[PDB]
Amino acid sequence: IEDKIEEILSKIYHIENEIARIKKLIDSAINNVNNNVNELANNAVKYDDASKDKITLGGGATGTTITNVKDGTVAQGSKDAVNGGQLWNVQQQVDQNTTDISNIKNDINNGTVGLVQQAGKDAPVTVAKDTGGTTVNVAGTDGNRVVTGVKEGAVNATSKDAVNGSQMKQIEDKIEEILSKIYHIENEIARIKKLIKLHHH
Amino acid sequence: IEDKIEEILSKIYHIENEIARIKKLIDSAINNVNNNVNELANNAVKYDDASKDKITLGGGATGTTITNVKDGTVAQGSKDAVNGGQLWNVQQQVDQNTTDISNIKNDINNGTVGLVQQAGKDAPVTVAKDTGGTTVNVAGTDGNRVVTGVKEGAVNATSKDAVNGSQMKQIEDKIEEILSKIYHIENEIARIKKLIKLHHH
Amino acid sequence: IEDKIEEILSKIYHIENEIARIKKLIDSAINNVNNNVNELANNAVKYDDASKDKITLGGGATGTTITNVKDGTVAQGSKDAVNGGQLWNVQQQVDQNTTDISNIKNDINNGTVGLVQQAGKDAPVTVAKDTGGTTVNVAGTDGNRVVTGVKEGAVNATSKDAVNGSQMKQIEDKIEEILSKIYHIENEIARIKKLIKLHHH
Ligand SMILES: [Cl-]
Ligand code: NI
Repeated sequence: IEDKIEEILSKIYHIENEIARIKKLIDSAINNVNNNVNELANNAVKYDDASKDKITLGGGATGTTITNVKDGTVAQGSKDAVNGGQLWNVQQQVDQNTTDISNIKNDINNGTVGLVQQAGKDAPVTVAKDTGGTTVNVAGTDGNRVVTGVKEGAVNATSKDAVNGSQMKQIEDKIEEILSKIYHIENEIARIKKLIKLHHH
Repeated sequence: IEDKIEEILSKIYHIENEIARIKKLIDSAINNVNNNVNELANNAVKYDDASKDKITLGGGATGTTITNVKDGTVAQGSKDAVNGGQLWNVQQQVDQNTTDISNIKNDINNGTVGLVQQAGKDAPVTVAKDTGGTTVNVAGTDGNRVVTGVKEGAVNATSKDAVNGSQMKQIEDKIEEILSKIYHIENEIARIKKLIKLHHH
Repeated sequence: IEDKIEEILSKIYHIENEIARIKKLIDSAINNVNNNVNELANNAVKYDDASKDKITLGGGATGTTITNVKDGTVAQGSKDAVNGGQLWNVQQQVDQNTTDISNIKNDINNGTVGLVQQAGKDAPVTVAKDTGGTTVNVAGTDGNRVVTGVKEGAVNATSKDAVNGSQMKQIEDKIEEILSKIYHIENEIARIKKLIKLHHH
């Protein structure tokens, strides 16, 4: 019976040791799971709330980049996120459209496109050169039109210049000058009549 | 021999105390870690499967909004997501080009841009008015064109109106009235010459 | 007291069974959080580091598609992600602009919009046919202009064709011919007067 009691104290002795062992083991198991759960929680991306209708990214003022996004189907009503390489595809066409539009306007203003054209501000204004046809027609719905601002053109045998009202007035003058001379001539004729009548010898 | 029993019992009492403490540490430590994990599990954004090739946002048929997204690099083949700021910039440009286009068509119609213009319905037509040069040329690949539809231009000393065919004709109808005049006097003169070769008195 | 011994042997056997139970408890509780975490670990989407400046999706080289994205706000400074449907809409507009730009250029180079038109390669070039007025004006900043390349207009009392300098020449050539007759005529008249002077019957 000395041996029964002795046995018991040994058992207790070992139990005490085991309890201390377990204590440290539990302390460190628990602290492990915590650190891991904690870091996951500190790196995981999260829905704002239970509805999951919004994710407000966690980078702060400068915000957060999302990279390695596969190109999203670009179709009517697609719910896929689009990347910068897809936005760039569009930015190229738009920038082209912007250019083609500027190039048109700075081509109409400086008159290098259209039927009526002029290469430089001091240049011959040309009307439908590259095309053919025999006729230019200036009439409109109010009727025919006067063509003004017309500087007089060369008057020779090969001239294609158009002529103006001053050049017409000049002609008109000659005519009246000549009708006058002719009238004088007729007078001069009447006189020769009377002289052949009235003379004697 | 007798005291040993008593001493064993106090040892048991403190052993039993410690087992209680441990059981109580464990329950609270694990309950705590299990909650943080639960919250984490419900709220975290996830990949659909182990390929990580897809994220189907959990917001139901309405979808999820992702925000505080940083400006993805807008470059060829970029894989950064792009936000609404960046799409808005393109959209303005598109509205810019769209509204550029519409107005270019309207004005070409309205005759308020280019070399030839006309403010309104009964406004005068102008040709190259804000530019220089001293020549308008209507020759095409078929050669010189007849310019027509021209209203009769004023005839006087400073008239810069072109002359039409109704006018040139008139001038000619005066020349044929002069040639008539000369024909008459040519005959009168011939008749005078006979009278004078014959008279005696 | 022998009853007391076995009673103590017994409670010690239970303490030992209970330390065991506790070692079982902790292992299965800890493994349980471990699995639940490792699963979270492998499918949660992750921030790259603690700044949360970047999420590099785990899809590998080909990438991750993000789907079920709700239309983001489109407005200056918006940090909402945007989806394929949205890019599609902008893409549609760009396409329409692209076509209209090219359609416009082609219409200019064909002579079919504006006031100066020509519905056919060998056709009547028309000026402001559809609108009205009575004025075409070709005067720039260098003053008035010489309209050239003008083919010989028709000459009759209803013609509305502009006449060129070569046709003016005809007028001024008849004119001289008139004067030459008038000159020879005047001389004949003087010859007649001097004849009436010296004639002795
Ligand atoms: Cl565009
Ligand atoms: Ni006589």
